[PDB]
Amino acid sequence: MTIAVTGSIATDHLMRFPGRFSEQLLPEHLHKVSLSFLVDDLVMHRGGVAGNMAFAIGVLGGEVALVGAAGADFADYRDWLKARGVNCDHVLISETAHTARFTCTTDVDMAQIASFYPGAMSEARNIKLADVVSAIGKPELVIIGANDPEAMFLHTEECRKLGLAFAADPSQQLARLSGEEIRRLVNGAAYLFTNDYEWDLLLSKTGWSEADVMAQIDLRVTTLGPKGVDLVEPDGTTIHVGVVPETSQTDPTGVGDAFRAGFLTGRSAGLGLERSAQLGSLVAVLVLESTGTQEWQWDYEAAASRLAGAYGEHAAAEIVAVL
Amino acid sequence: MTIAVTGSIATDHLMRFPGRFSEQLLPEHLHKVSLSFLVDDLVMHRGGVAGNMAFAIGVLGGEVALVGAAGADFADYRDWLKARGVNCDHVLISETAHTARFTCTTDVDMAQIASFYPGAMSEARNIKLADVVSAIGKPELVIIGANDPEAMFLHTEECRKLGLAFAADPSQQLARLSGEEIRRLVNGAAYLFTNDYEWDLLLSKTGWSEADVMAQIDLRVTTLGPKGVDLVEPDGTTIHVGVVPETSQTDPTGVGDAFRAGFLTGRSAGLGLERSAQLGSLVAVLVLESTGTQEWQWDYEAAASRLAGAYGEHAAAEIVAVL
Ligand SMILES: Nc1ncnc2c1ncn2[C@@H]1O[C@H](COP(=O)(O)OP(=O)(O)OP(O)(O)=S)[C@@H](O)[C@H]1O
Ligand SMILES: Nc1ncnc2c1ncn2[C@@H]1O[C@H](COP(=O)(O)OP(=O)(O)OP(O)(O)=S)[C@@H](O)[C@H]1O
Ligand code: NA
Ligand code: NA
Repeated sequence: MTIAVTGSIATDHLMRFPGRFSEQLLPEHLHKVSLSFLVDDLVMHRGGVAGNMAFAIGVLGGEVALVGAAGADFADYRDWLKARGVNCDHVLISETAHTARFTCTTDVDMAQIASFYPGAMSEARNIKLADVVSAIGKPELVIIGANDPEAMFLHTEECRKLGLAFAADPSQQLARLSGEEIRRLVNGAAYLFTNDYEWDLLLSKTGWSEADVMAQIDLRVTTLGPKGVDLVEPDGTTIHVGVVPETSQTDPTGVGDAFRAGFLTGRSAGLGLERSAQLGSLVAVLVLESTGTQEWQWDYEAAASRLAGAYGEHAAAEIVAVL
Repeated sequence: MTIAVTGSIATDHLMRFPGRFSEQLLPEHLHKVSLSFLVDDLVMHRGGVAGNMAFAIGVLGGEVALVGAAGADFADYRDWLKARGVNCDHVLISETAHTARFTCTTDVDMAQIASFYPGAMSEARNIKLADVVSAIGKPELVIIGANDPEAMFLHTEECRKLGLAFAADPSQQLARLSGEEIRRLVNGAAYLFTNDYEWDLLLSKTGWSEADVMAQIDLRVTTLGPKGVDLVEPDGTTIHVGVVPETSQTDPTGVGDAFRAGFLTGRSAGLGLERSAQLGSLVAVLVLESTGTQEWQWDYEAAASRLAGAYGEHAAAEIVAVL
């Protein structure tokens, strides 16, 4: 039943400046700035695409192993994930580098100053999926999430060699990879996940037609924001599922990851394509409506009720029957 | 024998950008910047003036209690200090705020973008020194380090009420406090510590003469950078001690704190003024020569040797006799 989730593990450190950055950005000092901002809030969110996906699968009660690279400062995050049933045995802990980190300071005018530190993520290229197989047997599915790029290639190649089904889930790496690199991530995938902007980017960079892609994969999953999700099979069957209506948009971060987790959890639990997309749509809206990416709650009763509103009582009952 | 060290507890998170900030600071977007820097190094240093001083006193084998406010993220820092003999029982742990943090990103041209987050430091005003006294009896000395400003006043006032000797150690808060506020921190001090710029600032903001200050305190300690330290008593005795010559200046951060720790450790161990200043000068140079503020080692043999080079074998023997 085990899904192995590969990809980035990171935290976001968000700081608020009550002033305006522009007050310190006069031309006299742009050649060598020395900016200092007294900030009045610091929020830390657990993230990375693999952390987000593993967290969600765990919360939903799926069998899941997180496979990525982090630093010694990962310990409290490990305990957090382990509390939700995530197997973290195969998280590579760097001896020298800290866990990847996004830091962002935002002022009162919503100007931002941001950095990204890859840290230990770069060591994901040293993880061998064979070591996972030795400990837990062959995963039912390996998710190839956004990561150290070399690690994405090596993991995908190892999946093919070892006969492991994989999901191509390159998300924000599509912009950075060459057309050939993207083809190499997609050939033979059990699933391809993207949003609709990324789907178009994929076709233009690779030079593939849609038919060429569908000759390579078992299922295309293309998210459409508020317009739902398209699922396309290589036989020409298409399924479209609408969203669960939201009651707020407190933070859109992590929504794609959440969709994927819910969908794949549904598939692993034996649900059909429509029902799995419905489940993914619920998890996605819970993440949309909450701060950060792993700060949402899972309430069986509220899930059943909300699913029934969006998709009818019959569909809701079919879905919660497996949770 | 117990020194209670009040003041800031913080960490420094330092990130390196291999590029130039100026490349993203064209006039077209200064009104609402969205800067993004891919950084390639992150170094975290344990600090705060009270943390630095307590660490040093502990390493030297003194009896010391750290009294300041931090967040739940203080745990690994607690264990670090406890390993060196620091009593952390009276560190107030915030339920909502993180430990104070300085974050700084530096580019290849040594331009910097920095923030300071006070966090839990602001809750130091809720610490009661009476609670320390109840647990450990009256400290021999309470250091009033740079801190939440209200906490500095409240701690000093509590010392007078409770009959506890205190060291006025306002350092970088002198620039921010009013002349009256500074007088209120200094009246009745057993010790006043500053550097020489701060000594002049103190006299000009307060309107005191040197004689007026010396009528208020038992000892003035004024550090002079590479020119050593002056110690002045209210009877008109003055002692000047030169530095221990350095072999590098890898990082000047934390040097004042280190001097204070070594000096006060010497005083608590029964050393005279000259010898205590000699000990403080050694600890100061060890911190000057090391990255960060608590990343230096303590080697009894190398200390004796280095002290003898600077001050002669007799003085070196008198000093290490108490370590
Ligand atoms: N406004 C919305 N209301 C309800 N559901 C939504 C909304 N936006 C997105 N979703 C659900 O979230 C899924 C993924 O959203 P997308 O916006 O296509 O993902 P994405 O671009 O990868 O988002 P990020 O970058 O992870 S926030 C959709 O297929 C929907 O099921
Ligand atoms: N270049 C040096 N060589 C040897 N010892 C030094 C040197 N600079 C400082 N010291 C010692 O460090 C003590 C304190 O240094 P100062 O520079 O006066 O302190 P400060 O201005 O509080 O420094 P910071 O801000 O804590 S780095 C001096 O009294 C010396 O004993
Ligand atoms: Na969110
Ligand atoms: Na230093």
